[PDB]
Amino acid sequence: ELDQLRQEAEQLKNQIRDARKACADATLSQITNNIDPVGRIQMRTRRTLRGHLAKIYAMHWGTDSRLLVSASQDGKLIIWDSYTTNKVHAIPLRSSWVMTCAYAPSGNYVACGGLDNICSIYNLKTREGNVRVSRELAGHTGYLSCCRFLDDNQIVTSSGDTTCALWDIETGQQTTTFTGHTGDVMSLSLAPDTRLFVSGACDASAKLWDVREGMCRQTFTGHESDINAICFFPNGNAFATGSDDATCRLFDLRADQELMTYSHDNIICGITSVSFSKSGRLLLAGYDDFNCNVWDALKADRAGVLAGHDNRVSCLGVTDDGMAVATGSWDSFLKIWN
Amino acid sequence: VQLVESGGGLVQPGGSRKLSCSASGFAFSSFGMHWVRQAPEKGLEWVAYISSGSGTIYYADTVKGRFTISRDDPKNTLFLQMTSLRSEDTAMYYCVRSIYYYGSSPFDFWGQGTTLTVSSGSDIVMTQATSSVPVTPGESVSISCRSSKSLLHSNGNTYLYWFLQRPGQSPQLLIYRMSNLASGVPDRFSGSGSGTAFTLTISRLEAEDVGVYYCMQHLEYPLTFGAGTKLE
Amino acid sequence: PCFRPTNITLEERRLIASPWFAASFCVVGLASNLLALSVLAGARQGGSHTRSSFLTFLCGLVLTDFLGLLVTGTIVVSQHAALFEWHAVDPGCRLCRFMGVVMIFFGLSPLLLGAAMASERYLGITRPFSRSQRRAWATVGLVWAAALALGLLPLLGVGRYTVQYPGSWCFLTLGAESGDVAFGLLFSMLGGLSVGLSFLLNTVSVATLCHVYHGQEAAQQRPRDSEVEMMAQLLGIMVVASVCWLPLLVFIAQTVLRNPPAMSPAGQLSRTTEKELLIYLRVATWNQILDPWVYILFRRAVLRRLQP
Amino acid sequence: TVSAEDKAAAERSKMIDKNLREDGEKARRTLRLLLLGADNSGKSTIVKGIFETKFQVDKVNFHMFDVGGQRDERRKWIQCFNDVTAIIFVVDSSDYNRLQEALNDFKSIWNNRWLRTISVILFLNKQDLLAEKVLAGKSKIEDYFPEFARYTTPEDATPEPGEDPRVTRAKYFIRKEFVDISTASGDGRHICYPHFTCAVDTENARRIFNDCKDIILQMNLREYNLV
Amino acid sequence: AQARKLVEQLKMEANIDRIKVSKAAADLMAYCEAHAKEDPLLTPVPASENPFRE
Ligand SMILES: O=C(O)CCC/C=C\C[C@@H]1[C@@H](/C=C/[C@@H](O)COc2ccc(I)cc2)[C@H]2CC[C@@H]1O2
Ligand SMILES: CC(C)CCC[C@@H](C)[C@H]1CC[C@H]2[C@@H]3CC=C4C[C@@H](O)CC[C@]4(C)[C@H]3CC[C@]12C
Ligand SMILES: CC(C)CCC[C@@H](C)[C@H]1CC[C@H]2[C@@H]3CC=C4C[C@@H](O)CC[C@]4(C)[C@H]3CC[C@]12C
Ligand SMILES: CC(C)CCC[C@@H](C)[C@H]1CC[C@H]2[C@@H]3CC=C4C[C@@H](O)CC[C@]4(C)[C@H]3CC[C@]12C
Ligand SMILES: CC(C)CCC[C@@H](C)[C@H]1CC[C@H]2[C@@H]3CC=C4C[C@@H](O)CC[C@]4(C)[C@H]3CC[C@]12C
Repeated sequence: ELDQLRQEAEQLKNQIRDARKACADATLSQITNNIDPVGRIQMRTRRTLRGHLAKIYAMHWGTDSRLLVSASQDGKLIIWDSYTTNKVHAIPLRSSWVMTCAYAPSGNYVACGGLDNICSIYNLKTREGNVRVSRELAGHTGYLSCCRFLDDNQIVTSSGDTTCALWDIETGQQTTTFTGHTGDVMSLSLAPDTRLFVSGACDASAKLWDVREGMCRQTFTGHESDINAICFFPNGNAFATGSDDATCRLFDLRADQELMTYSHDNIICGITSVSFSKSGRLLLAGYDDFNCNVWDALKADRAGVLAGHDNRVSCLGVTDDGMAVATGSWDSFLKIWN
Repeated sequence: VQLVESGGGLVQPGGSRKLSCSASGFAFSSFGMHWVRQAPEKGLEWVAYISSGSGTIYYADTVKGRFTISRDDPKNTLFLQMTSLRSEDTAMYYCVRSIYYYGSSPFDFWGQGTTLTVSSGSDIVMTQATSSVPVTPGESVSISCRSSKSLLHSNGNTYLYWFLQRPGQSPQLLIYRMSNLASGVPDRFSGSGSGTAFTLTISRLEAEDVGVYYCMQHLEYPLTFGAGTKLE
Repeated sequence: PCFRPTNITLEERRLIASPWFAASFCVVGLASNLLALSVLAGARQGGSHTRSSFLTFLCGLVLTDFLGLLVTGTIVVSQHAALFEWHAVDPGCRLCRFMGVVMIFFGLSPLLLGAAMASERYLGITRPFSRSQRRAWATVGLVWAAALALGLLPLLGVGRYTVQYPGSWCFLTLGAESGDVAFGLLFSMLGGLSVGLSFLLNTVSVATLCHVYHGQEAAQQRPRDSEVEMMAQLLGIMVVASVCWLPLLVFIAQTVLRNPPAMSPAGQLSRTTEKELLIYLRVATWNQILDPWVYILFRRAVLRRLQP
Repeated sequence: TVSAEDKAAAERSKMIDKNLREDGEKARRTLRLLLLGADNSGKSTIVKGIFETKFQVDKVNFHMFDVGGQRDERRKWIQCFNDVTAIIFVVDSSDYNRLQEALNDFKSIWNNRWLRTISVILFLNKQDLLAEKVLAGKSKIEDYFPEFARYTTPEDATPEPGEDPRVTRAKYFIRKEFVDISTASGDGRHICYPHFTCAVDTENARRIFNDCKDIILQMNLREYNLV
Repeated sequence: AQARKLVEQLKMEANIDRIKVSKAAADLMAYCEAHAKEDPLLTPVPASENPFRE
């Protein structure tokens, strides 16, 4: 019966809320009030990477911490040489509309995708020395928003059809399909162990999914608007989510309840991308205000402003060694802050 | 991948000749070309190099104003014009394709070699002391190559290339940059160095793994090859 | 050579040669150019420079006018106030040559910049289906280089710089000397070509815009607004250029071609000619004062930003 | 200094820059339009997931992008089309019941923050069906739009060559509704060119060409005059 | 009509074990303190050690 199902769902939600309230023994702010805050973290544009002739929509840092990708609206996926700013490669995309760009952990393949609903994996280490579409995964009914390389052969992708798909590059088939989201999924990050991943949806909900089990484990709410980006903590027991409300949030997996919130009351623009430092002390995030704020994850206090761009900021990322904070903006220029 | 060189033959002293080299199976226009000269008795010796797009052209100090290198991307061909050939020019010419970028493998492939017979300062002095190191299959062997200059730029990259030329075959790249192994070669080969002396170590030998080992530097032109060590 | 005496009189000292003209003009020009620079700062900071070539040209013109007014006003005011003199502290007439070059440069750069802006406006209206911010700076540099080269030409033996009445400035000599005639004709022809090209291009732009406006909108999709405001701007520019610049140039030409020669064999000009030259230069000086007023300040948005 | 490999990498980067600039110059001439409408409208049959169509008129090339399948809320993917030259909107003017839904959709697409600088083209479609329906008189617009009862055609407007008074009144009422929704916001940099087209009309792409020319001219004048 | 799947998922989610917030906060503080020394961004490294230094 529909009424019985609704009553059961309401009872389960009430029980979950009561358990979360009971588990809220203390608060992160009170505990961290005894620690010494960092003072006025300032950064400068060490290297500026240009060449793109249209807006930049995505970026990924290579495992080597020296090469990074950038996808534009002009159907160009450029692999740079940040240490020297040389353009290592420039792949002309089949479709000019690309919304994501992922670099393989081994530096062998690069994944791109946008409104085409097709994830194109290009192989870089070709015998002929050229770059070509290694594979083209299809099956999503909506635009592909976020995608990451789980492994050299397994790739997990998120689309606008409210579902996520773990494919197989060798077989080009949907190994697993995860559904349940009531809105478009726009965020996806891979955990350090590459076993669990959190995806945010337009319904202001972040769902944790297991690569093997492939079943939802926890659902985190609290945001008043759509979620645009999510990133894991370096430890792996917590993550952060950014929405259009102009305030970031930090949740803990084990606690299952919201831990921290980050806002200043002087910021009204939405968050486009967030990232974590090597030690996880920082909460670098972007805004439509043409700047990035160095949010303090453990103190929820602003440190500095990387005001260098002229337009919106789309992508933000931090190298594995925590030595580069390269970001990208719609001005068609990347910038490496340090 | 395929590089076929032709045009060689018998040329009298003081004459002119043209050597053609056709490339197929890969983007020729995106790969720079090198002409490697191997004497009947001496080892490999760089002659000329042309970069992608013909923007940069380099010639060996031995041949100046005589050897011209050109490339035709639409025809995917490489032409080497030699004028006023002398006795010393008698040697075998090989085409080598190299692509320069971060993580690349220069001198990945070599040509089959075309013969040519003629009737009748401030350069690295890399020397290979080893001349003959007979061994037995199943054992481990070591080859040492020394350089007169520190082949370690400030960037932290050691510009060394170890090549192997088995009998009846053209030279094949084994190791590039002294650290990364070539593509398709077995993992037995291991390169090590300290900035002045470099060593190749093979844990297990094999019938196919036999020939002449050459050490070359790419720190700065002109390229200089080692004396060459032959196993047995 | 170079320095030459003069017989200024007290009546004309207090009537026509008084320093009040130069001081007031310099102050007004500096204030107007400061307002223009203040507006341009915010305009550039905004980032709305898709067709940034026009804004780059405008910034170049404003900066050129500001620096020229500052330098020449400083020199002239200092000379008039008896802070120094040409014979006393300038045996090295090089100072006069510097003044002549910095006069030609700042009097020829604005015209060429205006012509470039006129071409930009013509292409952006009559052919709206065409087209970096670096080519604009390159063109500005090229125009400045051409002006500087023309100004330096007399140094390497084409023209000649000489003191002019009432002794507070030196400027290209007018006389029968073949090199002087060549330099005068070249200056006049460059000025005339620049102003005429600007006039023709602005006329075509105004005609096309008026045709668009009066062209039946049927439902008047939107109020003409811009299409008339721009028109007005263009019209003003024409006048504020031609009336301000055409007289002096023409005079120069006549003086270098009017037989018998204006300058005496000893090199002394008739008093009437000197007075006319001074008056024409004074009236032409207002082009640089009014350029910021007619290019930025008169704009409705600029005025609103300038309101309390 | 830079080793030989570094110099070769720099040369490769310069070549890549040259190729990119050539491609950009080649691709900058064309103009990108975003085709929007409902299922009832005649989106596809206007000019003689993604579905892009290219057509050239007067030596000017237009790429019309017809993103489809992402119904409901257009957010999270309209951000891509924040630089297009115009949103070709198509609405079936014959259906009175669906007119209010079309007006709501136009309101949503007109006040969107990321589209606060692009001008739509309304392309009131299916003229013949509306004319036949109004001539028949079986369906009354006043049922769903009571204001139309008190509405009279403007006296200064230009009547069609042979349009009847009732058809003209209905057409002008629809156009006025859409234009009024257009002018409630966006004082500058916003226009709602309301062309009125029939099911078959060869002189259709010409309207898009003219309106794109007007949009470009207006933005150029705005840039010239604002500073 | 598919309403049982949501109830089952909610029950499965509610069947997990949750630790106190204080424990998570303490773990996060300990990890941050331990890894602070290994954060070049937190502590500006000398220009010699910065590859992007120019
Ligand atoms: O004894 C005097 O009363 C001035 C006599 C004329 C000499 C110079 C003109 C200057 C004026 C400013 C000039 C600049 O704005 C440059 O203006 C040019 C105009 C025409 C030419 I030909 C070249 C330059 C203003 C400020 C200082 C001077 O009074
Ligand atoms: C309001 C703006 C446009 C005017 C700027 C220029 C004005 C201030 C200039 C132009 C002509 C000048 C006058 C010219 C001549 C004389 C005669 C003598 O008595 C000295 C001052 C006096 C009376 C000057 C005062 C300043 C003056 C009026
Ligand atoms: C940009 C603005 C300030 C204009 C500056 C123009 C400069 C380059 C001009 C102004 C005065 C000029 C100098 C005037 C006189 C002489 C003396 C001559 O024997 C050699 C050239 C020399 C030394 C000129 C060199 C160029 C010069 C310095
Ligand atoms: C007057 C009627 C009959 C004709 C209207 C159409 C054409 C011929 C009109 C419309 C706008 C007009 C121009 C408007 C302004 C000027 C500036 C003036 O200093 C010279 C004439 C000039 C350049 C006009 C030339 C004629 C013109 C192009
Ligand atoms: C709109 C443009 C024309 C600017 C406004 C008019 C300008 C050119 C006017 C305003 C005041 C004028 C000056 C007022 C008085 C004199 C004294 C007279 O013995 C010679 C001319 C001279 C020096 C005038 C030259 C022209 C002048 C500077």
